[PDB]
Amino acid sequence: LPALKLALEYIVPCMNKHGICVVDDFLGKETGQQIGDEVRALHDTGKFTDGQLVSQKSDSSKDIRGDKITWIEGKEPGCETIGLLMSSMDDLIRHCNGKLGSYKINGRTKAMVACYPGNGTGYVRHVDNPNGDGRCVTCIYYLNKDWDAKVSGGILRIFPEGKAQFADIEPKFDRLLFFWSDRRNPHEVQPAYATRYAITVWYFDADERARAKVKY
Ligand SMILES: O=C(O)CNC(=O)c1ncc2c(I)cccc2c1O
Ligand SMILES: [Fe+2]
Repeated sequence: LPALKLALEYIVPCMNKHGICVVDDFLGKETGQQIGDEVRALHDTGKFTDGQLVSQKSDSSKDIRGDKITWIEGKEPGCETIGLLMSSMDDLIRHCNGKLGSYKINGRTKAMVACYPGNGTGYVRHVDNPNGDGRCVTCIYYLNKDWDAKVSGGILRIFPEGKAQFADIEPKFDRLLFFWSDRRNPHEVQPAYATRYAITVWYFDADERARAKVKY
């Protein structure tokens, strides 16, 4: 339970060895459900974008859109538990600093709340930071209660380094995931056939971000 124990006994060794780390039952049912209620309220009050344009070849009404997003700072009214999650992620990273590779984390992005609408859209294979923009660690929190991939799809498939086999991660309720943001972890989201929510924050390495400024 103690953030420092989780960090030192699991996250750090797992990340340095696999570059990926999954933590289940991170905040508990109560808090996880509260975060779910907050994200759902954001959706129901129209705070999300309409979704990534998947197919344009169509004509306005025929357009297909995918993942919808909304940026959350964490202090907005109705988003405080999301803020609590962010602070909890920050706490783990703080306890890991100086131990995640040779990176020195000194900041992060706001939270990106994503919603795959369940219309069969996913996210194409990609690398979060392929050009050295400063991001070294991707942190994702999932909040989909009773998610069954064999039925609803939406698996996050990561292809670690240049190894043959890949890793499938179900977007399970109260699951926390960390992985290196660079080319070591290309990944994709398989088609989702039910509403799928995730909250992502990216952590910056001090040196990479300092020189990224000279790239604009
Ligand atoms: O949701 C997951 O399990 C994994 N998603 C992603 O990798 C992922 N990566 C980058 C993203 C961007 I630049 C913008 C919207 C959504 C998004 C994503 O959803
Ligand atoms: Fe990604």
